[PDB]
Amino acid sequence: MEDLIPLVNRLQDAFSAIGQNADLDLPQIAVVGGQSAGKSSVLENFVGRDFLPTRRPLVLQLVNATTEYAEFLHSKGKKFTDFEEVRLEIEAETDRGISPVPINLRVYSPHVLNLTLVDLPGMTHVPVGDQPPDIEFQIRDMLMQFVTKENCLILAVSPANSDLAHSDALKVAKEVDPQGQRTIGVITKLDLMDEGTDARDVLENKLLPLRRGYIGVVNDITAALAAERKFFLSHPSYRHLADRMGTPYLQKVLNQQLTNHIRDTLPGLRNKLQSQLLSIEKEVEESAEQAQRRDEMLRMYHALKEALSIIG
Amino acid sequence: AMEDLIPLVNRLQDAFSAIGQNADLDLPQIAVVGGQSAGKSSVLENFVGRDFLPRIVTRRPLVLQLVNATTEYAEFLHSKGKKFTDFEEVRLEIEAETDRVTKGISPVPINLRVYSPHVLNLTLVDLPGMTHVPVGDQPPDIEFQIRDMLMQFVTKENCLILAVSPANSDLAHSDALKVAKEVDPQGQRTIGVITKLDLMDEGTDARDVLENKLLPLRRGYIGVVNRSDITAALAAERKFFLSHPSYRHLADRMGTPYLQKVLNQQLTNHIRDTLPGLRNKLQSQLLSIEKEVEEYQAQRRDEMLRMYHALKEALSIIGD
Ligand SMILES: [Cl-]
Ligand SMILES: [Cl-]
Ligand SMILES: [Zn+2]
Ligand SMILES: [Zn+2]
Ligand SMILES: [Zn+2]
Ligand SMILES: [Zn+2]
Repeated sequence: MEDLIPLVNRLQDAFSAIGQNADLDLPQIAVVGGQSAGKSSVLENFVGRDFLPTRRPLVLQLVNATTEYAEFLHSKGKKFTDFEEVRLEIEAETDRGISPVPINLRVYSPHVLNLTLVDLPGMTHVPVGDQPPDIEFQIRDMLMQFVTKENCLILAVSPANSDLAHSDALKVAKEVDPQGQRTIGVITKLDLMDEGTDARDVLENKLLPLRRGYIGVVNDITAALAAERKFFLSHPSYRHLADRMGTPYLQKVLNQQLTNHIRDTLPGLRNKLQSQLLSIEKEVEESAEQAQRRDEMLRMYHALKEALSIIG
Repeated sequence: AMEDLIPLVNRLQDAFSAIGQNADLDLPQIAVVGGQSAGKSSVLENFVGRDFLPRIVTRRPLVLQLVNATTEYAEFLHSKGKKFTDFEEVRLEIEAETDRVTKGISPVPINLRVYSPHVLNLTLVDLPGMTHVPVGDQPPDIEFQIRDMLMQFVTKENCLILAVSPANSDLAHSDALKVAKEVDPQGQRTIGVITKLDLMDEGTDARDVLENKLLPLRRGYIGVVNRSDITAALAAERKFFLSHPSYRHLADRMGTPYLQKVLNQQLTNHIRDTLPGLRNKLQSQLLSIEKEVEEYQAQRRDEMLRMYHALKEALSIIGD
């Protein structure tokens, strides 16, 4: 089943066309991190190009393919070769506070595996620029709409070179998933720890256990990936773990865990979407509010019908 | 701004430490506050030029009384006469004296005179590193025990707060600044130390913090680096600040020699300003405890008499 991740990408597109994602409990990986956790670099190392500026969710659909381009759902036909204009388009579509309405970005490339990640805004604490006083709360509350849903896997990104108790990602993950059953740990910045310290206890799954494990990473992609591989092979604390460390390994294990997760939950999703259809089918058998309520219901009907056709 | 003011307060600290007291007397002093991974120990050890702290390093306050001298040695108040030349035995004695009282936290100070050519005339009250999860055989409420004990010091108006934060994490995560913001929301008695400037991400810097723009403090922020042989470490730090393009213009108000100088100056000035106010408060405390003591559990009565005598001793040290 090379088609399972693509199948769910089509489900994501169907619901993103009507500005929906979080409420439908789709099987997906949400990427969670504090603003200084190194989340952006993890995603850019998967793509192998710099493309991030965020105030909305980015449904980043990496597709294995012979040809290399990017495609936004909201401008359906336009093929993107320049990832500098991909960055500009993310900013542009965002300006179209915080919103849970997803931006869907499909990247085709032979350097990527079949993998989809829902990147959520970095957690912050102090307002900067024209952000409101409660920006911390707005971001955290929007994150919660995604990560409270049972089919959401949490990619919890934490820096190695700070106390793990300070991790914004793990504070969120502990709240919604206290048993650590759907949280995958990413440990960044292992090259920027203090002299005579290491994160071996975390990376060996001993300090704060997660069922799905911890993967270490370090941030011209070919040179960057080469330097990462060389770091893990050279470092005496991480020599023995080296073949389950780094961004290629991380990308591989997420492909495997997402594929298996979609396999487990997609039949349950069909049932839940069917119950939603039966409920909304009863509802269908005028102010600006009342018209807007009718239009939203019809858009939802269309997305559900499109989605059920994808599942088959 | 007299050179005898820090020594005067050292005598006050010794008088009250002899009866197991410090925090409740509101002495003019610098409390050193930091999260367990903020680099607080390295800041103090780079002043001294020797490794001597545990490696919540400590479970009691350390009244570190630094004295400029030709030789390197230490003297504990509790162990009168005994000179410590081995700083490895200094680390052991801190731990040993801690276990003599305490596996939780106590506010009862350990007074340590450190003689070294690497130090200026300076006293610092080092408080336990803040932690969030108990490790080893530390009790379940260790986070609360540390934070509550810290508060007994830093809520007092004459306490200057030396807030140690790492540069290579979000400044909003600083345990030190969270504490300082609570007790000193206007930032009038908080001195910022920014550590680990050499371990930040590529293409980032802490210039906005170090220029006092991001989270303003009246008394300023000082950047340091531990690239550790103290002479070689200090040389490498000086070279870092001079070389780095974000910090070139600030270089002469950065680093450990500068930090040590500015703390000497700020403490001396602070002792001068508050000493008349301290006399009045200690006099009121004496008059109050004299009414309690006027008929001169037994151990509870002993503590009241000890405090009475310490106040008289302290007022005599301050004079007129
Ligand atoms: Cl974080
Ligand atoms: Cl901290
Ligand atoms: Zn944060
Ligand atoms: Zn339709
Ligand atoms: Zn902390
Ligand atoms: Zn009374």
